[PDB]
Amino acid sequence: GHYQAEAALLQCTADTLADAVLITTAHAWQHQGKTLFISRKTYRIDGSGQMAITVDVEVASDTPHPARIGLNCQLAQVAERVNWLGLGPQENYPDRLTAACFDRWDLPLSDMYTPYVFPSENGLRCGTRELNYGPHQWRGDFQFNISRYSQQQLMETSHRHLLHAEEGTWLNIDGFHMGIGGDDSWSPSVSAEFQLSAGRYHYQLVWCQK
Amino acid sequence: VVLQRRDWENPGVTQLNRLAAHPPFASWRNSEEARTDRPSQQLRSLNGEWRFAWFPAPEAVPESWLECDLPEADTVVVPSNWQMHGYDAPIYTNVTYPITVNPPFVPTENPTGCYSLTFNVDESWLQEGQTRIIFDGVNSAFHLWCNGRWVGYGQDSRLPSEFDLSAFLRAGENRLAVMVLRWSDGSYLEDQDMWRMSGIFRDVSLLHKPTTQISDFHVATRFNDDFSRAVLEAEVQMCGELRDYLRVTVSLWQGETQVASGTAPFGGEIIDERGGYADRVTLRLNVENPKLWSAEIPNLYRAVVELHTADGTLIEAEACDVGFREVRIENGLLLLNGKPLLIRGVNRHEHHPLHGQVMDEQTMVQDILLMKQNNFNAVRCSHYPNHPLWYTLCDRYGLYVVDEANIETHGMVPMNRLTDDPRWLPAMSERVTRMVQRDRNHPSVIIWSLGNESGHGANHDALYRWIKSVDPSRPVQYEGGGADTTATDIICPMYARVDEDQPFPAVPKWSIKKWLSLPGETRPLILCEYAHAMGNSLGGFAKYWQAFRQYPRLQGGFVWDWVDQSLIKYDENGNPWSAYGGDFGDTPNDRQFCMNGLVFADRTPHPALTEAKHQQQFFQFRLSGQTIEVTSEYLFRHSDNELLHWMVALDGKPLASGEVPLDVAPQGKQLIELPELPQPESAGQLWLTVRVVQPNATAWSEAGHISAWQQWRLAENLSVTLPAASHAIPHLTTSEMDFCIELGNKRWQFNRQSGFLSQMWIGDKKQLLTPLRDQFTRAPLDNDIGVAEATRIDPNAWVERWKAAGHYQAEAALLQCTADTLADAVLITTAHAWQHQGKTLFISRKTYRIDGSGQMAITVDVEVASDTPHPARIGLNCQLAQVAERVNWLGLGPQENYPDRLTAACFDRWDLPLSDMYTPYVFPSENGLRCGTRELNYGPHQWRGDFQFNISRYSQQQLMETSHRHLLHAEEGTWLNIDGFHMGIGGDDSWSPSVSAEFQLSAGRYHYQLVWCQK
Ligand SMILES: CC(C)S[C@@H]1O[C@H](CO)[C@H](O)[C@H](O)[C@H]1O
Ligand SMILES: [Mg+2]
Ligand SMILES: [Mg+2]
Ligand code: NA
Ligand code: NA
Ligand code: NA
Ligand code: NA
Ligand code: NA
Repeated sequence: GHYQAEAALLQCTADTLADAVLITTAHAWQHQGKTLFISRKTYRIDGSGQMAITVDVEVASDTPHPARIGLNCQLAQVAERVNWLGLGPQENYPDRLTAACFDRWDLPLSDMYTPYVFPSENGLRCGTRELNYGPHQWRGDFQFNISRYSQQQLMETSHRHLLHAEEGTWLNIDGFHMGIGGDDSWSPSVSAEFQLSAGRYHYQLVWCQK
Repeated sequence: VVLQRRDWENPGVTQLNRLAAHPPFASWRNSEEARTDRPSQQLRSLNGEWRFAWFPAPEAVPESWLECDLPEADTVVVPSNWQMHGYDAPIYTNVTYPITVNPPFVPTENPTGCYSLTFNVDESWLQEGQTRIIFDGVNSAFHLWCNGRWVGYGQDSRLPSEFDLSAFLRAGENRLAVMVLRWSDGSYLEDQDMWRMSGIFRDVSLLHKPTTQISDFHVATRFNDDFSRAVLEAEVQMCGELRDYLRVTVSLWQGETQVASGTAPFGGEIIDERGGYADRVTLRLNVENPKLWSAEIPNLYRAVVELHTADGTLIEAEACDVGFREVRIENGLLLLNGKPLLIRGVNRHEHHPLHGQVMDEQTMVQDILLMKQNNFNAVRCSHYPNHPLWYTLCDRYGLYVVDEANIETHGMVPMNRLTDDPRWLPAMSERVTRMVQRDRNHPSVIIWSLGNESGHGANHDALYRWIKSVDPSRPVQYEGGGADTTATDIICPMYARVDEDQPFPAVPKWSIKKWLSLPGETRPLILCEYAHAMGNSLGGFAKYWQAFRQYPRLQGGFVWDWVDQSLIKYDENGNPWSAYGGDFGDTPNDRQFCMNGLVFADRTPHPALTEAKHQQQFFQFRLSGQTIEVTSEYLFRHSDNELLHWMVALDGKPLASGEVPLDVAPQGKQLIELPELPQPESAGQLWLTVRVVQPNATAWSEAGHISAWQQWRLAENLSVTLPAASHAIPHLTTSEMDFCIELGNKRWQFNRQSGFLSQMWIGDKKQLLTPLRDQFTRAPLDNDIGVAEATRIDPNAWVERWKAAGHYQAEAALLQCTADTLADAVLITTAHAWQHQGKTLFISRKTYRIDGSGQMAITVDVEVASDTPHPARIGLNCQLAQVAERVNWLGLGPQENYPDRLTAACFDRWDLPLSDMYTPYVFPSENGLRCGTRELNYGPHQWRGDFQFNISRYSQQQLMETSHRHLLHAEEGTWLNIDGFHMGIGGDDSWSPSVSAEFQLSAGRYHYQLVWCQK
């Protein structure tokens, strides 16, 4: 039920600190009475206008290891360039990132999408410490992809020529992403060390305007 | 003559007047006594009280000593090492010879043990036949006199030296004088890594043989292809007068049942142009469906060899245990009885903390039972032939033995300097040939070894071929000169790693997986030494066993080693303590390197022994749905003394359990389907534990013995229910110097200058003696330390890297300390930098959240500079004010376990006395860690999270600063170390870094969270 699991809110609080506002949230994803994941977050917005997002995820040990532990949203902005400090410039995944180099990369948005004839998850860049898109900046240690196509649309389209640019830009920022495998393509081929099996995951992001 | 000839400085003289070597003799004059292996009237022990005087050199020994007792002599027990009686110092050196390397010469100051015995001989022994004396082991060389008359001389410390005393003895009282030299030319071939001791350290005996006698016998067993048929072949040689009426009968018995018998007169088949052996005969006995010998089922027959006359008068009988087994290498695999072995082996030195190198039956039995109880099936005699009883015990209890010649020349430069030299071939040959002649009839002996750490020389090639020629029944191995030379049937490296190459010049240690498939290589690979168990070690032991099971030609190895070579010393209070190298004034020495055991010298297990047991299990398990698949790794036996216990528990709370009989054929499978388990009440992780239990007692185990176990995570129910909101609210009291939190009778004190929680109160009582601070270091384990390189200690060693980077000196700089009041909690936020000479090593960022329920949630985020050596641990430490009797935890246990040594540990609720949370390694270090811990309880405290911890009355600082465990003193309160992350311990070897990459703390950023609360 990973594709059908609905978020259930367990907690949502706001606190005022000496120099910041703190939002604390907790969610559970369930399918047929079974809790798959729990997500606990704090958002800390300070006087510099930077939102520090802290995320702790619990994954039920008996659920199939998830494909990613991350956040997504559709941004209103469509900018021409994507600029990042991390592994690049080409698409790279946790078990396919040896060729990528850590540096400052700057590409047109279209280059952040790989036009696989059969549409799928694509365009990820790993080991990224800073992402810049339009007025936004994200900082941390994450994996991301950025395109005009939702995961939902990539999931529902059989050929690439049938894809349509959606309004704005879909951003996927992952603390963790599962390997892609490929030893063969007719059985599970992602090696144990590239499966998301730790049970407890932690990542932190900073969202700001620069 | 004796002082003039200096036979102890001449490698061409290894003995004088010594009798030929042979299998164990008892010279029974009764066949039934021979059959039942009862005592023989013709084999007397001379062990007991002897007279002894120590001298600094053989020149200092008075001539009068030959004729009568020296008044200044003491009465001492023999067998003994004279170092153990305090006459001089035992010396611990590993590689470097304890004497100047100047072969064949030894120091002029050469400790000399003067032994003597006044003993009686029956007149009947002298009126007929031959009376010989047998010295099972004398270290290192000796001259022998009897009644003032010189008899002979002997070398090789580890094989019996026999002399004919018939012409020397008188009826009634006689006196032996034995002059034992500590050093001889023999010493150059005896450079094993062990205490250097000396004396008559094995049994002394008198054997009476008739004049017409069995002088040798060899027993071989050959089989057809399916082992349903065997021929036992016995070659028997006589000495004395040949007469036509002489006969030899060889009978074979299975218990009380005679299986076969054959009689012939003397006279062997034509051998060459000159005829055959008139003084030999070979008997061949047919055996249908023989019960085969193995370590799994040590089936033994008894062979009795009778020398007799035609009319039926017995002259004498000799005898041995026969094991019907075939050892062969075929298609690159070592086979026993047609089946590929998997050697679960250990190296074992003959060591006793009190008696030094003297062995006794009780100790030997204790060792074997402990070995078998821990899933060992094999032992290597490192690095010499053993006390003769060892092989009898291995025959009967079932262990595969590698018999090893007493030749080690480790300290030569280069290592093969003597073994490549034809002048040393004679001395070397005797150590090999006389071992084979003694031990060739033991079924437990399955492999011959040419010695240890003596490079590869042409003398090895000669002696390798000599063995293949005289005994085709057993493979020959030898590790020297690169582990895969022409002198070995088996690739037998020491401390070759699983996946990592160590490409040393000339003698590389390839990864074992890679070694097998090197171009042209076909041989089986069995490590003669691996998993160096020095102190807190056996990290990565699981990695060897995964490879052993996966690769057919990786057929296992021998752990280094069985037992810590510590010795007992006594202080002023007369209290015994465990001593290592240097502790006797011995210098140069190699300190604690004599202690590499899976057990302490008194045979108490180290925690690593349980990891060995688990990894060497003879049953493999898989879980699919509700089905458990049990695979037998036994080659010969069915599981006819086994049942499976299973148990399902929710975070330690038993929910369901049961037992199933195991009926698995060798190498076979059994499917066991678990019944539908009741639905669990609450949130938590269900855990399945299986154990294989032996209901019946055996020769080597007691009823209820657990031989195998495995665990799996079953279903997990994540807690979604919010905790009931506590009405109480904590108050923040701000000072210039302190942030203080109060909740009823509870106070938390945060020092605003240091940035740490400096104190906690429950009413009047202080909780802490030292503040709660980050810790990134550990008291170094032996594996962290390594060895001295030369001009300095090896800079590659972990401890050296940590010291150089300033890890042990790093001082916390406070970057931020702030307090905040929340809706229902107080939040303390801190940041620290650890710096050394301007360099920031670690940054720790923390939040402490204290809520109305009285719980403190600590969140720790650590940055580790990528260019600092990877830290030993990421955690917290403090000294608790309280000392409590019990320690209770939900996590991996019950024994000490580390990230690369935790497979043996089980997840459950464990409760131990506090003293059991400390491992008393003779050389103190970080110890007693337990991993995968979700909850820890100690007195009034409870910690929850996902952490590793140790808890003891010793600080890391004290452990780090103390050379010996007996010098440790319990500090006030209790030191607690709670780690989010702990580096592996390694141990593939203990003289270079050996922690695998996946167990190094190299991620750069680390997160962990704890909840501290009262219980
Ligand atoms: C220290 C190494 C260079 S030699 C190393 O020493 C060990 C110490 O227990 C063992 O004696 C090994 O057999 C030997 O190879
Ligand atoms: Mg000599
Ligand atoms: Mg050595
Ligand atoms: Na698709
Ligand atoms: Na194997
Ligand atoms: Na050693
Ligand atoms: Na059974
Ligand atoms: Na120490």
